[PDB]
Amino acid sequence: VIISTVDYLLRLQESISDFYWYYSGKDIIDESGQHNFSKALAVTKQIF
Amino acid sequence: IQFLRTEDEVVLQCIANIHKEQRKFCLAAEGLGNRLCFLEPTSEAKYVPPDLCVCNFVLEQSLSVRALQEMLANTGHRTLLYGHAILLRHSFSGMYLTCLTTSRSQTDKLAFDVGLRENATGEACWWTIHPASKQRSEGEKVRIGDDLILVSVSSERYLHLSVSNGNVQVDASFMQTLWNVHPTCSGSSIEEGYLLGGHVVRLFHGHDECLTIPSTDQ
Amino acid sequence: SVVVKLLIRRPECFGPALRGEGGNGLLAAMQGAIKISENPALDLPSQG
Amino acid sequence: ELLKELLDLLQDMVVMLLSLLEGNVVNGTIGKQMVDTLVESSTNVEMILKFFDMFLKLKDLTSSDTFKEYDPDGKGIISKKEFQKAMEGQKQYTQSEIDFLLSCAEADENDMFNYVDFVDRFHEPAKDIGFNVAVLLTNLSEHMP
Amino acid sequence: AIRIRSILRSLVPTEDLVGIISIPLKLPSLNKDGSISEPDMAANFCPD
Repeated sequence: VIISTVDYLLRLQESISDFYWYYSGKDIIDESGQHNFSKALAVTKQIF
Repeated sequence: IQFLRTEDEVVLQCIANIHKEQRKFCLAAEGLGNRLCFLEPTSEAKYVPPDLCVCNFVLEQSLSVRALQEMLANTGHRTLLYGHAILLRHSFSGMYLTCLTTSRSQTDKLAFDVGLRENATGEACWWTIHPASKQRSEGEKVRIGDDLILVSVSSERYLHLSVSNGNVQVDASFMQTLWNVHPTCSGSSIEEGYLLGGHVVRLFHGHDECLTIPSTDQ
Repeated sequence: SVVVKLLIRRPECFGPALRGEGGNGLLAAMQGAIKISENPALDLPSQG
Repeated sequence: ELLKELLDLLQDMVVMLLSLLEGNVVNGTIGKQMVDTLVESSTNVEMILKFFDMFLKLKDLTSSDTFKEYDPDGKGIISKKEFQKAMEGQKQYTQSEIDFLLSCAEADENDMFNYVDFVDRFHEPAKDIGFNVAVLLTNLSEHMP
Repeated sequence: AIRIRSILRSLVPTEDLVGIISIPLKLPSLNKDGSISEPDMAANFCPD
């Protein structure tokens, strides 16, 4: 189960990196981006 | 290590089944006079020496796809991952491997030429690495000895081996071909003063004499 | 973009004309189809 | 709020990395792998450390006597030009750091802001998380001598 | 968009399109006896 948790953590980290690279070149972040970022950070906090 | 990193000198090797015998070839190109790529045979190295001077490429960058898009819109050592876009620089000429818009294949009308270009501009020089089977997956580290699939970013075409009546060529096609990436020199070691393979040397006898021939003209 | 990517990843969707390395071409395919339509043996099944 | 959530996630990750080093011997394998991981991402580690260092120096540089002379009223509201001159006078920040600090401060049409709220917003998370980072670095230093 | 348009240009050359547009059609005519000879539109090359 530990390795499965690590695997999901790696997939989630890759998705968060993709989201950051989407938002890297923009000055501001809109409400949808903040909402999805908050959801992803909550899931990552639970996994940690 | 068992993983490919950047600033590493590698060769790209492929296998073609000709006359019920497997023959190994390496991707090669010259700098001056002819910028197009060819395949140097390396199976019969015991009888005829291969010319691996022109087969060496250096892994410059191994960016992600979104990172590549951001870098192209804006304009040290990291392990290569599946699904990443890499930049290949010819070790001898200093040029970059580029999917060319010109074509010369009579068999395949949809194939493009692959060659060398002086500058690394645009999507035409970046190649995405993909696994050959289900044993690997995207985001995994590329291991030494794996079979890779190289896809052009600009044209969405595989780097492909074409066999025609015994003739062997390389082009950017819509059919895939597996490539082996054998490292020739790891970039972690930066020691100097010691004899490495593929070095060009002078063999001095004492302090003034050296090994020579009378004339270059044959 | 998704449809174009999926079509070029499986070029057999393009038909025998645009398969590459053996495909005659679009105009040659249309002329061959006109020749097929001119021949009743190829256009239609055998009588009986 | 997004920055608060990101900083909480960072503290959770550092707590997990400290729990990995639990009962680690001198020259152990997990310490070697953690040192390799931190060396591999040393640029981002340096960026995080510079962030923490700047916002930990900010507390002591806004309580000195020179900054108290820069705001003799003691109300706690200062302008951007006075803050720039004060942080240039302390001779601890570089130009990039003071430009970043001025960018992080929210002004108004009067070009004035309450620096107490600014320092209390950016200093307490730094003091909470940089301690765990320092504990991690001290643990790795003492067990990989 | 440039990549997709380049792929679509590499798929179909202009010569094939101009050649297909230049293909002559078979159209109904008036017979010498005064009858109308309409060819079969379900078996012929059509303007559509």
